[PDB]
Amino acid sequence: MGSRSRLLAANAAAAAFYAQALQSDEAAPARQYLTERSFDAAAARKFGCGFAPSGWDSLTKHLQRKGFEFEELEAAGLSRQGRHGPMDRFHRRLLWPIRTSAGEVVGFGARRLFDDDAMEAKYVNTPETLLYKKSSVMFGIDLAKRDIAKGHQAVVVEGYTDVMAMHLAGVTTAVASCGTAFGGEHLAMLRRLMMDDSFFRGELIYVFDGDEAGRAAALKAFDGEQKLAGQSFVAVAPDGMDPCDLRLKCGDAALRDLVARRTPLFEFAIRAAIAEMDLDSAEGRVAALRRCVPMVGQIKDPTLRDEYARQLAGWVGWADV
Amino acid sequence: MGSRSRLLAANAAAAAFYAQALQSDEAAPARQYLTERSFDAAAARKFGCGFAPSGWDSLTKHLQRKGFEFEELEAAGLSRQGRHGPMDRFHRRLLWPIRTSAGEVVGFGARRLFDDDAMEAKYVNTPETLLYKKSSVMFGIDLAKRDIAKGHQAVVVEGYTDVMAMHLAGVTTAVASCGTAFGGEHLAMLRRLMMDFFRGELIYVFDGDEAGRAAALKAFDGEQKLAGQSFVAVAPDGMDPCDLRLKCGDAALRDLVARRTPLFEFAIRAAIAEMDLDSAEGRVAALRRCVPMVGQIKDPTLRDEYARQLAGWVGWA
DNA sequence: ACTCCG
DNA sequence: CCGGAAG
Repeated sequence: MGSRSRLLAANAAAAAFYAQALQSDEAAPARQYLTERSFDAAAARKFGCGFAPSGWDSLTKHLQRKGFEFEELEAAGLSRQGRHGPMDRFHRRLLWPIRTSAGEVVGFGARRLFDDDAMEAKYVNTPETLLYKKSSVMFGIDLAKRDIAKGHQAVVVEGYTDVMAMHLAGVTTAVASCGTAFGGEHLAMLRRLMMDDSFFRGELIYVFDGDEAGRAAALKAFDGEQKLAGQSFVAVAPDGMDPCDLRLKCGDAALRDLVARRTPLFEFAIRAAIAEMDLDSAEGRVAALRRCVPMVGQIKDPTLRDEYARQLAGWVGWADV
Repeated sequence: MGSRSRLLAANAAAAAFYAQALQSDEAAPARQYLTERSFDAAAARKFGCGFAPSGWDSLTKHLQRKGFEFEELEAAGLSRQGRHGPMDRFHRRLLWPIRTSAGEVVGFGARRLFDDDAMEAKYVNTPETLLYKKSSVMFGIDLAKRDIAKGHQAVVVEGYTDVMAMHLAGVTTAVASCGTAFGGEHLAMLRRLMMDFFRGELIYVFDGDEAGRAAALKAFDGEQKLAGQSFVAVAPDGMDPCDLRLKCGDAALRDLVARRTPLFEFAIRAAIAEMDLDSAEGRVAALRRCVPMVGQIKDPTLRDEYARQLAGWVGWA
């Protein structure tokens, strides 16, 4: 009673219930959200997509009949303390079940679909429980687990629909931060899977939406450098778009090649600084070096710093590229 | 009395005596030898180079005066009992001290300088003492210990003079298996240093000759998952790292190490080099001989990488 | 493997 | 009245 093995059965029973409810009459805008961005019902079923019904306690009552006591459901982040009996957490929202590496269901990410929705946020997730650890949790991990270790690659993307779009386009290494910013436990988790024989060898690709978001991620490459900055990479979609919207406009090939034709994390940052530079005659040419040999100076890896110093003169214009 | 700290004291005092002896009259061939390949006195002082004097027992007496019993000096591998009294191990030679990673002298490596030298062998070493362990001992480790950990790169030259050259040229990760060839306990030490950050390269540097390919047929056989992180640089023909610095310069050695071939790539393209490859009949025979090699690669992702490139290496098939 | 020159 | 290498 009220232990991991029980609570994972509740979330599994809930996943089934929410996946059942996706096919109802009132779940029309939920299915339309998916098909609007090229996600058919077979894709929705692969990622466990679901709908949260509109009533007070449509889930709580369903699980209470299946045998689950309320205190277990409260602990699993499905039901909650109400006035006239217990009530549900999620209402009138498109759901994505969030699984572990093992494929055990730990929580849900719920998207808004209605203007009269009482909940403010565009996305809301399961609260902190014994099962659901926001800071370590990642969407897509159950599917990607084997492909990231085999391939020695991981593609980090922003949202839920970005992970679906990547997986359907062949990029099965794709995962998402899921509720908050990408962080240390997420890296630690991903890094552990790519390890072989007590050595890390793979590559760590970060996809971004718009340009400044990625420039505002490359900046922080130099912040600590304890991470695998040498094995980190950046991919930015053509001016404006993100992986989901890129798939609609230009098809599954554009995603495969966005990942393929990427840039190293330090390179992207350095060249971003040269991009915003005058570079005509010697005036702005020296102003480039002035500003971004400090950037090279900050690189702690001497093998890697020597490589960027070699190429620095060429990129600004004073040497042959 | 014959303890570990006693034998360290004896060896350090011996390295001091031998270093003083290098500035003497009879040590002129040793001073020339070093300076003849661009190692000045400042370099010689950095690595602690020294001359073993000519007589029967100049060191042995010198240490006995300082306090050291003969029994300790025999355990330290410095002296040995002759019939008319104690006598030195080394005579009339250029010595390099060999140290622990901390910087403590455990033994000595000694080169022949004269045609009338007692010992005809090219290099003498200290025997298996309580400190000196041939299988784990490495010249240049004291100087590189830090830099291989920071840089995540270890460079394995052959000779004593190659370690010297590399370090003066800026390759401060260079190291050398003195006495014996490079081995298991050396790898296990260098692998350890580079862990404490995850990854780590490991570059081997041979002369421009068949020595590299023979030590290399041994690239496939064992599981050896450090073979992904192994690399092989090789200079212009005939030249060790010491000779390369004489001809070309300090920049040539840096770039030799920086322009390195991976161990599997080196092994494949070595077999490609000894093949017809001009006619279309020649390309097929090459492709036939060196897919078994790509098949011997146990790692599947690494195997497929080398298969892709194989079409290119064999003159576009 | 027991019996010439630094 | 040597120690290494000769064999």
